[PDB]
Amino acid sequence: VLSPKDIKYIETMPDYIGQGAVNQNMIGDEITVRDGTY
Amino acid sequence: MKTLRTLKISPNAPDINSVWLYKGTMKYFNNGEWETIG
Amino acid sequence: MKTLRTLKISPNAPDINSVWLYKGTMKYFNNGEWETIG
Amino acid sequence: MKTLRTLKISPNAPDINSVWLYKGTMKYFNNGEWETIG
Amino acid sequence: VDVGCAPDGAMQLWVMEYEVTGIGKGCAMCKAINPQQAEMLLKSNGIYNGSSYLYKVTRIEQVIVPPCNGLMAEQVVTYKDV
Amino acid sequence: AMQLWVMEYEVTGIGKGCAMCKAINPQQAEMLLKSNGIYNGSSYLYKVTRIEQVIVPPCNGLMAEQVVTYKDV
Amino acid sequence: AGKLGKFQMLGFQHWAPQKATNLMVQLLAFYRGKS
Repeated sequence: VLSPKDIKYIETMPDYIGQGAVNQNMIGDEITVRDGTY
Repeated sequence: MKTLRTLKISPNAPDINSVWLYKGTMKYFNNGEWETIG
Repeated sequence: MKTLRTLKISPNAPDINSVWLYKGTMKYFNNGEWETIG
Repeated sequence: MKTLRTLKISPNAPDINSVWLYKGTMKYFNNGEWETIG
Repeated sequence: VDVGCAPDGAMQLWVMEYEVTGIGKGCAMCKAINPQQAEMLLKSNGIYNGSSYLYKVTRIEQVIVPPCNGLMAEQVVTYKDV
Repeated sequence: AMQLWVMEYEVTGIGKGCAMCKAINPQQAEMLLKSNGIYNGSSYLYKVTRIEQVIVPPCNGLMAEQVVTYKDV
Repeated sequence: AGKLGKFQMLGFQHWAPQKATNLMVQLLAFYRGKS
């Protein structure tokens, strides 16, 4: 059922050389980030 | 920079890419005119 | 001896196998030094 | 009309189809003799 | 290293090669805040700054100070190059 | 390892040159050029003609210039 | 024609977070020993 325009969406996925190392509202527009967690 | 391959002996102006050799002059095209060396 | 086949018009010096032409002076390369013709 | 193409340096007189250079004396074959330019 | 100069707060030292057209070639070392500023010092405080259009600058490269002694830069312009 | 020395010199018969060293005194800034330069096998050709120190508070200025022209060759 | 130095070699007497790679970087601004 996938059209060829949809496999190209599945083909343009992220593939990473690797490492080496619920929907909630906001009351406020302030975010603190810590080690890639928002 | 502007290479002139041949030298043409004639009473007539040969070409801008030649050296015009009359009797006792060596004329070549520079700044839009034949400049004599001597 | 050394046969030259070209003539060059430049403010710089050409290679040793060409005749230097600049604004009314003529030079050529013998014994390591650009010898003027005049 | 007659095109000289090569310049030949020599202390003595080379062929009539080329230009002679010696110490700064440009000599080429015109009117049956070696005509110096200057 | 933080002396209070323009390019990020430090001193930048430069090598310059060029070609004075109609004249010859040469070297120049300068302390200059920019590479554009380095070629502006050749056209203002060089030997040929009067007719400053002769300078055809072919290379502007930095000199980095090593942590110890050593020859940092060298640029010979030989007679056979000219 | 103290301070930076810009030297104008002249290789004898081959051409002029510009240099930049880091040494304690200009007897050591000339030593670093004759021992590590490209004329290391012909270090007697080095004729050092001007040495000046790199003083920082201008930081906008020429420190060497040496043009080899068509009439020095 | 001249050499602007790319590297300086010092002794050990004359002187952790994450790593981008796990093997060392053989720089091209460094001579290598020739067997």
